[PDB]
Amino acid sequence: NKLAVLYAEHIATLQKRTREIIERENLDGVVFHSGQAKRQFLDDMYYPFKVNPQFKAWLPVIDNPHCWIVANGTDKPKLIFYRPVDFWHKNEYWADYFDIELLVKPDQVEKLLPYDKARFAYIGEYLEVAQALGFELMNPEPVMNFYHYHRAYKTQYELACMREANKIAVQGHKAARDAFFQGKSEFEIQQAYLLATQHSENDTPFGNIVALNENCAILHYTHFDRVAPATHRSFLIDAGANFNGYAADITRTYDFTGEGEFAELVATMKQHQIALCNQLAPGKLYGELHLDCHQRVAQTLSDFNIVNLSADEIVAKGITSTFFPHGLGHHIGLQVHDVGGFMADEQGAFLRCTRKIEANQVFTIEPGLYFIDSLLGDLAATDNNQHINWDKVAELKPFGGIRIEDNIIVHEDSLENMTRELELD
Amino acid sequence: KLAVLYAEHIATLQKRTREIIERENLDGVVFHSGQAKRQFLDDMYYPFKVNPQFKAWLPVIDNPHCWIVANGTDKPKLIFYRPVDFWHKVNEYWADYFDIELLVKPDQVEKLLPYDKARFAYIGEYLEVAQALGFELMNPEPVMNFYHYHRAYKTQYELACMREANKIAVQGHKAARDAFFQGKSEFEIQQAYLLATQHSENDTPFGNIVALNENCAILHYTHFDRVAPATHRSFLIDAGANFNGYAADITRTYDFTGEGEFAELVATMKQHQIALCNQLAPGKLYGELHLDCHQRVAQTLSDFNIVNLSADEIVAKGITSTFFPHGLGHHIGLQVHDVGGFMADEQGAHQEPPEGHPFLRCTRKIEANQVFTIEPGLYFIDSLLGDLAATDNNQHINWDKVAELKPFGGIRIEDNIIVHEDSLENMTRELELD
Ligand SMILES: [Mn+2]
Ligand SMILES: [Mn+2]
Ligand SMILES: [Mn+2]
Ligand SMILES: [Mn+2]
Ligand SMILES: [Mn+2]
Ligand SMILES: [Mn+2]
Ligand SMILES: [Mn+2]
Repeated sequence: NKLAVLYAEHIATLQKRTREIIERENLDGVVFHSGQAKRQFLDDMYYPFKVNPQFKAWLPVIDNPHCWIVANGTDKPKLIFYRPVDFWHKNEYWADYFDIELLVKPDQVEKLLPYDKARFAYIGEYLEVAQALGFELMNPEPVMNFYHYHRAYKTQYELACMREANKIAVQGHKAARDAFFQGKSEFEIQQAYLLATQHSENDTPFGNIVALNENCAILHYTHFDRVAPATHRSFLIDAGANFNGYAADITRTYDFTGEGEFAELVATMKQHQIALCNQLAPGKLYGELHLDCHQRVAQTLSDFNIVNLSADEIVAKGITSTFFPHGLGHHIGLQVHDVGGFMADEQGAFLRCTRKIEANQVFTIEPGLYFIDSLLGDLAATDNNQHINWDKVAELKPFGGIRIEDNIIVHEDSLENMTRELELD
Repeated sequence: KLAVLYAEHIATLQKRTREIIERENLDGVVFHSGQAKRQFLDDMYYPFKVNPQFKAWLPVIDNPHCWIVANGTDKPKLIFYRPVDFWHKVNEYWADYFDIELLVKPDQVEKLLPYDKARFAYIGEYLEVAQALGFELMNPEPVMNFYHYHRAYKTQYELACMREANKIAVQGHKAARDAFFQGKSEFEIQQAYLLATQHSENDTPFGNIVALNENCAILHYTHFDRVAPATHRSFLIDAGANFNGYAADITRTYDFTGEGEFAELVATMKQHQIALCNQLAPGKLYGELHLDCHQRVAQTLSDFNIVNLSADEIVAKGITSTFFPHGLGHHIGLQVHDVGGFMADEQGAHQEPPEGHPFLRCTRKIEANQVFTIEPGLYFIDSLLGDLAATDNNQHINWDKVAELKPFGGIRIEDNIIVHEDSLENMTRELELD
């Protein structure tokens, strides 16, 4: 197993990071709580389990509640593994790096936790549970900030997991793309994606966005239309995948016919998107790229005669935000919108990323151009009304909008666009 | 017809509300749909699950921050959440029965709620939120018990919704069955079910159980094997569907070849299952049927020579529970395991389970317009079989035959049946699911 070799280095890195912070904050150790199952109100049914990101940072156990990791960075990390033996229920490489204790029932954990928890930092969601167990330090900000800062630097093990994540997601994206050109409904396209990725809905790192025509302009679109539209014009799919707790996050936009103004508009955004990806470089502030994206959107708006102005004028008047209202992208890893994106240092001192770009960091680059009713209405109420080609806006509105998103690893002397290296056009 | 039936539904809920607020000296009742739960340290959210007490009034189950204010005399007030931000996209029959006011942001609901919330009962999950608004009565038990008791009596509207929920589920079960005989994996079978029901995973009222071979013996099996088994022997699917907040809950078990001892075992269990369905009748304690199920499971174990005893002997020695460890079934409606099933009166008193089965919680006396599941089972579970082998009943068990039947896992057959005054309506088998 190639992962096993890399994982040995991963643990050693986390141990080193753990040593530094527990010594700095004068702690005996850190306790990571995987989480618990949430029960639905007045019911005996449960929400799907979502593991604490700080927990799965150590190991690929993301489907098991009531698990505990006790670490100080010097000794082997203690893993309290939940494993019920009741009759209604029911070894790998990472197992050898932990001292594993089996937990048969949730409230039996206290006998397995350290006796004096005065200087053990509880890292988890369930503060009432932590207090009941005797923990007093819960998610200490210096500790959270330290881990979150270094989470931006992915180990070789993590990079491998994120590559496999894209690989699965790209398979889904190609299958979804094929379903679109066959005239399938949003629901059917989603089924094709889930089938190709072999993912259940709750396996996807975020709710898939599967939008046809006007629905493409809906930034937080979640629904899946069961009925295919009479006419197929555009398709926007924002979807990813999971591998070992690590996420992919990819968006592609398609014109149905492959020709016409919207088809050219998509391709223009593509060339801009690729150009923005290749601007990723160590020592460079991510905010610089976001600014350049606005320039490129303004040029696009100008070239396609959507706004009757030059690119620089569109930027100065603040018109671009009407068509591109969100951030250029974000760090990605264990979390889709990964932590540490705003941090200037370990202490912890719209756009989701402003942090200086360094090697071993992973980003998304997702420029967008949309025709959104409420935003266009606001623009029409300003003095910029005169500058807008409203006829052109009316022409492109039925196509909804455009977003193109890749996941890129930044290396010291090169860039690794995982998504496009997997040949997803 | 649904629009017509819904008028009577609202009238019924109004009258129930009038009775309970008068009895408990209340000004009204507030039903909170709930909120979206955010994942720890993240900006991703859990799927929204609506408060059952809220969707009891209306078919709005995908909307948080909604509030219903009712006293049973005036029209029920519906505070409907409907944001206008540019990230979101911005009149059915049920709308006319509510005085609707739109809520654009969740923290603006206080302006729409009653001024004096002292005698207004808050029915919701978010206590500190309600306390912050001014509410003081948090899910008062006499109010909870009263509503939950009468929740057992489904209105004509609710029955119609449950028929449709069952109609959808059966379409899935047929597609799943076909996939099984085509030799597909558990994951592929689940995909077929979701497609045929046009359900997303989070639309299903519970996590589907799609089990092949030995997995059929796992009662709380949740995984979906991506790899098809090299040998195809058995298939158990426990799966339902949603319509307007109401649930279906259906189980079927299949033998792959349709021949052999396990195939005959499934066939025998089916005839028992149908017979148990027809035992549903007004005036009977549900525990009476549970007892008969154990008798029939014992008879099956005896006839197939799995246990070398008569049916009475197997029951008396408490051996049946090794092969049939759970309850015969439950009330079903807005919730899969619906409320009120253990209540003797509307005060919340418990109808005690029959002797020998202290863990049976569906015990309430059967009446018309109540909806039940009938799910007898016969499984071969390692843990329970191990327990049996350690007892003095070890000598009575045909262990060689058990070993031959173990790779097939187990059997469960489940329908959803409406009890009427004169007849029984097996919704599942009416929809032509063998
Ligand atoms: Mn120190
Ligand atoms: Mn210090
Ligand atoms: Mn995305
Ligand atoms: Mn993204
Ligand atoms: Mn041009
Ligand atoms: Mn069931
Ligand atoms: Mn059931």
